[PDB]
Amino acid sequence: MFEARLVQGSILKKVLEALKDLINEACWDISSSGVNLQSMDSSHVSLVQLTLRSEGFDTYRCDRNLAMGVNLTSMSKILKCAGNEDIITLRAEDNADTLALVFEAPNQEKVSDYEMKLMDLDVEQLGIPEQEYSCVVKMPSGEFARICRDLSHIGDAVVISCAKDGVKFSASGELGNGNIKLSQTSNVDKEEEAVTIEMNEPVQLTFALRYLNFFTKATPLSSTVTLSMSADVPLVVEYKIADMGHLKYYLAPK
Amino acid sequence: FEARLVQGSILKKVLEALKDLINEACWDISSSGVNLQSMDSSHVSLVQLTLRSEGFDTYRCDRNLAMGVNLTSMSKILKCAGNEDIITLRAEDNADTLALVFEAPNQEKVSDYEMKLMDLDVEQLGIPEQEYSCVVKMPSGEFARICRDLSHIGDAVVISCAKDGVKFSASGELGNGNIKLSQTSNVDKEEEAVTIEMNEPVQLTFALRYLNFFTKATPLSSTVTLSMSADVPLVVEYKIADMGHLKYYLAPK
Amino acid sequence: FEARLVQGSILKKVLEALKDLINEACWDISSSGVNLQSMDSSHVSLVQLTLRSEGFDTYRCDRNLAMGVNLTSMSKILKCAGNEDIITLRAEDNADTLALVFEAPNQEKVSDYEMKLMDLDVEQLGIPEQEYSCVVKMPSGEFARICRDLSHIGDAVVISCAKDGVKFSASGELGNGNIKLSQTSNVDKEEEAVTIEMNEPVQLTFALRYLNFFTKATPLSSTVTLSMSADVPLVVEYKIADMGHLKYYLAPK
Amino acid sequence: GIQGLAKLIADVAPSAIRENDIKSYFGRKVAIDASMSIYQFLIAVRQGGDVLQNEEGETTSHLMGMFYRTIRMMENGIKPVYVFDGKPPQLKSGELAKRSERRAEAEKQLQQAQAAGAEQEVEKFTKRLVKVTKQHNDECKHLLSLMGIPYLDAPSEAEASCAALVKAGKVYAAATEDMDCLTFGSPVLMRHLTASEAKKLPIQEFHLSRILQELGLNQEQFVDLCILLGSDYCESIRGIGPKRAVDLIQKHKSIEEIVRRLDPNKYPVPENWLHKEAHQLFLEPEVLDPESVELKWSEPNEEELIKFMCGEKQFSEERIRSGVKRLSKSRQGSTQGRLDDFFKVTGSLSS
DNA sequence: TAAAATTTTTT
DNA sequence: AAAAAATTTTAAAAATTTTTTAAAAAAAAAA
DNA sequence: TTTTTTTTTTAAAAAATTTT
Repeated sequence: MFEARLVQGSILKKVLEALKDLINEACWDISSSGVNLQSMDSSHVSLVQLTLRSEGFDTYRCDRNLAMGVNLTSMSKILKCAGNEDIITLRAEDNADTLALVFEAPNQEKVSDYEMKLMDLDVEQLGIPEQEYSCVVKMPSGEFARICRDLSHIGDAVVISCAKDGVKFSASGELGNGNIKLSQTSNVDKEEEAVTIEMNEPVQLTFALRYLNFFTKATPLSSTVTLSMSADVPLVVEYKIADMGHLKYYLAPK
Repeated sequence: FEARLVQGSILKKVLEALKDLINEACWDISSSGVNLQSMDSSHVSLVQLTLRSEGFDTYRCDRNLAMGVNLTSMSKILKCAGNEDIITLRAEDNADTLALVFEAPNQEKVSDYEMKLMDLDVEQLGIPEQEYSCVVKMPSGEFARICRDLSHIGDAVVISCAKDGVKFSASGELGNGNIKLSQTSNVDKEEEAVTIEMNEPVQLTFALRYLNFFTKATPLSSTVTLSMSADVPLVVEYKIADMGHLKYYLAPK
Repeated sequence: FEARLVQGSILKKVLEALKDLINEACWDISSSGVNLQSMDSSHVSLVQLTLRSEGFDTYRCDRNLAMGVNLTSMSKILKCAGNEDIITLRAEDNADTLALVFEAPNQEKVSDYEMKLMDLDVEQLGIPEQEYSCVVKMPSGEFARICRDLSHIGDAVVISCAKDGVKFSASGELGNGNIKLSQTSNVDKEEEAVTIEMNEPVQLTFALRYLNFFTKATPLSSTVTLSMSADVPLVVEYKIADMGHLKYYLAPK
Repeated sequence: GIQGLAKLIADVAPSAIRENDIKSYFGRKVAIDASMSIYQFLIAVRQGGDVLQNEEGETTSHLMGMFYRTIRMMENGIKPVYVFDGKPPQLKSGELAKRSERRAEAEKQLQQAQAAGAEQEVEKFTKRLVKVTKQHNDECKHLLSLMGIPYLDAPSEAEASCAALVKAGKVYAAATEDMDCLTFGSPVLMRHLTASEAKKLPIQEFHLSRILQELGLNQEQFVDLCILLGSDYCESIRGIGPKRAVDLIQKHKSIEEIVRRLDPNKYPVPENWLHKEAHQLFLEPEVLDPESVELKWSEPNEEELIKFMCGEKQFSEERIRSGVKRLSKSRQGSTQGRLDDFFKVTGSLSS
């Protein structure tokens, strides 16, 4: 009854590699308009918004709205089976408590049908209302990965004393201090290496950095991170898949 | 005894293959070639390694001599060799050591080694060779991939073979995983040469820990000669190119 | 103190070398250049470091000032930088914190880092400029390979030198290792040239954990200047091509 | 020993206290004041208050602790000799009398500590009731006779024989957490030689040559200073601690000149004070001959080790066998040369 | 047998 | 007012298994 | 042709519990 064929199965491999570390269980809210994932993490700090729309998949159809309970370390261990050029055919049924997966190599003649064991769990819906964020930072994704992975060695907290001329990641700890300042790059002519800065008021927020290290495993999905935050609303770390949707993480400040 | 190779990666990959599975075994170095018929330390699988003297560039083993070698230790001394070396084996009849000379191909880093042997008595007379039902020749890294991700699912592979292809079925607490291959002839292409010569179908269960131990041999050959029959131990044959063959036997459940 | 570096990967490789042997040392920073000369925690090995003023992009130093630096903390701060990164080590008047920026060469990511540091008390040994008897040059990756292979067998290397051959002997419970190295006559390159200044044959025994700690400096150069004589500690000199040297001293067994 | 010698050395001569790591000693034969380690190891080994009581009813905590410490000494290359206390003098026995009445006051506090039923108070006062006997000392002597770690018994005090062992040059350093070995005459002391926390706790190496070169003192004026800092045989005068005793040594340079040219009303001399006897005890103690007994280190036999520590106390087998095996592998290796033997010190920057 | 904490005098 | 004390209180452990992070290192895939 | 991550397989701490 549910069918989702995707030709770029590395996107789903990267999504479950991103969400395998902080999500133990989640509800895969599958509707007719696309694939959603309403999940608040295991330690109950960070909220994850994964949206995969209908136009990203090749063959996508749903009978009803599906919300099945998935152990995502089990789904990560069953999405480690696939290849990078491997296509992925999701499947599910009505009366069966089993999510099916079919991996097919296009240049070969190999098919690997995989079934999953689901469980019953309470469905959480925390709809974050959207607004024009006061701090929109469109920065390279590997640079944000570099910033989180090298500020992890200093302290558990990070402050982002951003400005309209450029963003400034700063952290303080018992080892020392560190201040990464990024100028707003315009003479690159690439729109992927440029740190695009759009604001109306500069802000400065104390953030947990182990959670940003858990956030930055989604870096092979996109070459750009859309950092969106404001004074009190949590930081949106948006990973724009180029033709499928967005993966948003939310981080409450310290 | 003097066995001189020309591709040191072959013997280095044989010792990296047999390091995790066998601790100690008897290298029955005969006049025909270097042979190792071994049985598992967990006493489940069986290894019959044959290295004929055609692939050795110099073979001077006059006496039929066999010694017991720690495979972890000798894999460490083969890890002291480079990725591409010239390995000259050396031993004496009175001396209880196996000398190793890894002549590097720049002809400067001639690295002599010596190694103490731990001799033991292992029964090398019960050998299972008979006619098999279905033989499956299919690429080695693909078999390593199938055994590696079915080890993620569970600890049992159910290999069902037919004429149109071979099916690797696994089940566990995580779920049900069926990897179905297809018979492709694949002329002038050895990247996906999945050939199945099937006579009798069979459906039987194994243990994927020993399949992972078997598929750590995969940098030796580009193909795996899978072979099984009805209530017969499965054979994983790693055909080294004109140098020998490494055969892994696994008794099923 | 302000020392702009033309590429900061050199001093990043210096901190990757020093993070495994020294936890606490002081930097003898003068107007003639950055020096470090400190012993081991196990008090076996000394690391002489020299970086003259002629390799930095700019160098100002008003006073011969030394700060006590946690090498693990400065190694974690030097892990923050890239490989084409430009580093200015900054320390002003009464610097409680040593300041670094890592200016990326596209002028896009300027990353300021100040490092809090402690007061130390490190004994500095007065070393002479001894005319060393057997001075052995070799490739650096070859020497790191030799020490890493011989550390599998035993804890002690026996570095023996003939009139034209260098004999890295080692022994242990695994066996007896013997890596022999001749002198080049047909290669005649800069990286790969095993040349020996020859005075008298030496035969000394060194520990291999400290030589494995020494060969974490192998991406700095392609030159290990093994200078040694009879009952005199071994110089392991990673000569950086523009910026001084990194002399590792090792008292023999 | 002395209430505040190490604070005085840290306030006066910070270069005298070296912070050498535990991995720095290979050929250093090390004198260990043994009974201090036996008391220290009978403090901390506790299962909520009861130490290691086996089926017979006698404690074995100091045996197993000194065992695993000794395997840590050979595994780190430190070559220890364990020297036990002898017959203490009468000036020390006044201090043992005040320790005995302190233990009796701890027992009188222990009465309502066990009447209240608090577990922490009864284990704290049982830690204060730790006292070695003759049979525990003989058990430790027999245990060091097993692994071949050499044993010495001083007639008066082990700290004096440790300091004279350093003075004779037979061992490298004395290693004890009291400061009496600097009073008894050792040029080098190793305070806080413990078998754990190598990164957290450096060894406070007290060099008495640096102390005498920083204070401008000879050995005997340092003995009168250590008398004035409140030793176990002689008290302080009246409220004289570190700085006033430093002021009296730096002016008078003799304890006789101190007791004559001080005021009879300002800091008066206590009655029945025996500074000459404690000075003669520090300079010339009853010390056994260091050349009479050799410092040997032999490989032990494993069967007697298993028969003792698994026969007469019924402990584990695999941990003891692995500790003896790594002791034997650490002892059979060749010696490692130290780099300061080949290169002399030109000084220290000290940041 | 050690260190520090808190109140106490000396200057 | 700092300095310099003398009272009072506290504390003394080594290590395998087991459990999580940091980390080399050959082995994946990169420019 | 050595790197960057990636994955892997040991290893560092860091604790509660023991080593009877």
